[PDB]
Amino acid sequence: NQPPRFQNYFFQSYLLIYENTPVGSSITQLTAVDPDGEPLIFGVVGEEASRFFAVQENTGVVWLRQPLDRETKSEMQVVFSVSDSQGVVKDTVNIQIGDVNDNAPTFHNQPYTVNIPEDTSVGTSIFMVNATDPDQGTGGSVLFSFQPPSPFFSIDGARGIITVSRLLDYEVTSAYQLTVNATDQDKLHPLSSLANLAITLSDIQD
Amino acid sequence: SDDWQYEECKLSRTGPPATIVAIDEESPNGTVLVENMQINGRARTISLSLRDNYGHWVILDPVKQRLYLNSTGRVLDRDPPSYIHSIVVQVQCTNELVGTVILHEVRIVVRDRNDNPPRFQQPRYYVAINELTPVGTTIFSGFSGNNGAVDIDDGPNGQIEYTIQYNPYDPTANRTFDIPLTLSGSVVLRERLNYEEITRYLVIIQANDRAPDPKERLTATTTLTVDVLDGDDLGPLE
Ligand SMILES: [Ca+2]
Ligand SMILES: [Ca+2]
Ligand SMILES: [Ca+2]
Ligand SMILES: [Ca+2]
Ligand SMILES: [Ca+2]
Ligand SMILES: [Ca+2]
Ligand SMILES: [Ca+2]
Ligand SMILES: [Ca+2]
Ligand SMILES: [Ca+2]
Ligand SMILES: [Ca+2]
Ligand SMILES: [Ca+2]
Ligand SMILES: [Ca+2]
Ligand SMILES: [Ca+2]
Ligand SMILES: [K+]
Ligand SMILES: [K+]
Repeated sequence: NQPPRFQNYFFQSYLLIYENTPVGSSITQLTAVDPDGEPLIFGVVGEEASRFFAVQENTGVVWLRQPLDRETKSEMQVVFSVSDSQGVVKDTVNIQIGDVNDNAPTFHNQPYTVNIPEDTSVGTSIFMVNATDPDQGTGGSVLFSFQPPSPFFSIDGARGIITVSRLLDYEVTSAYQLTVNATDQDKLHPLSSLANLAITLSDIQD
Repeated sequence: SDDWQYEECKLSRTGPPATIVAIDEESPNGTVLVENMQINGRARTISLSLRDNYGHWVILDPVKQRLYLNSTGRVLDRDPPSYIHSIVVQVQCTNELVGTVILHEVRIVVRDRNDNPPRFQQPRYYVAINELTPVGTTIFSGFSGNNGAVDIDDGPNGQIEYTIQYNPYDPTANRTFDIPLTLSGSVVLRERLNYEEITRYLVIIQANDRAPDPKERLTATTTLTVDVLDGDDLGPLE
């Protein structure tokens, strides 16, 4: 009798699972050859691995029990087993959790309020919003815009810095309620959030 | 809006956001890890640097967009004591037109080589067995557990097959004893013992690892000294 050998590619590299894979899905199917032709018994090994993965003994079908979150963990060293009548063979798989864009930008330091004189010069910086996003690359790069846009104030797309555009007038408008949108730059499925910005103006005697 | 400039710093490849690559452990200094990062732009429409690069394992060439292994001084060891299973760095892309910053994770998955042999935890092994021991008895289990051979590699490269080899200084050792299962290392008695004929055997025991390619498998050997103890019975046998 000669022992069984695993055949799948990912003992040789890694296995990519996207974090959005739903509970009960088939990840993959373990395959093994035995020179003796005898039937084999597949399983998983390890306290951590067994909580996330179940293995059907005869098929070697691996399925997901608990959900994956790239934001908690992005790598797992998992051990699989395959057994004939003479004993157990074990090999480790490096599992990589692929990121999806499943978080939207979070605004910090809210709420946002501003109090400036009506005679504030054009060009003047008057606030800076900030947001973060835990997703990877484009999914976690944030752009800021006003929605709707304002003829009187503008916001730098990358830095979130707010400046005066046109001369202000308390006698006409003493206060502005603006909405800042924060969007990630995910190509396929982009996500966004809104923050209020309150600009009250104080009167000069002009 | 000319969008030709928001799209700098994004990736012109597809697949996952992280850029994952496998390489062999103990790779030589200068090994290409990532050929081309495939970031839109020109490090001048952008600029690139490394964050989270502990032990400076990665060198960057910005113009090419190419990561190299920085290794002079030391070896990239996956096995104990080092336990370097993977290296993660961030390639930071500062977009020089609009001001965005994007982080491109690079995960290097370090592959195990069969670069370590099995090593017996004892210089030699020993058991004393009364001659009245029944045939078929498992007379030694000490190569199971963690006190037999140990191999610090991963999976098959670190898994042990035990066999009894022919001893020319003791030809009957391997006919009186057997390891029926190479992965356990349990030694079984095949033949009735006889204190008054042979009191000692030197059983040569080999451990090989199970690297897929047989030319790359490694070996250790030890001696199991079996002393036979004199047996007496109330009945008519001894
Ligand atoms: Ca077999
Ligand atoms: Ca998630
Ligand atoms: Ca995510
Ligand atoms: Ca996001
Ligand atoms: Ca006025
Ligand atoms: Ca006034
Ligand atoms: Ca090594
Ligand atoms: Ca190794
Ligand atoms: Ca080895
Ligand atoms: Ca006798
Ligand atoms: Ca006797
Ligand atoms: Ca007697
Ligand atoms: Ca007697
Ligand atoms: K492996
Ligand atoms: K069969």
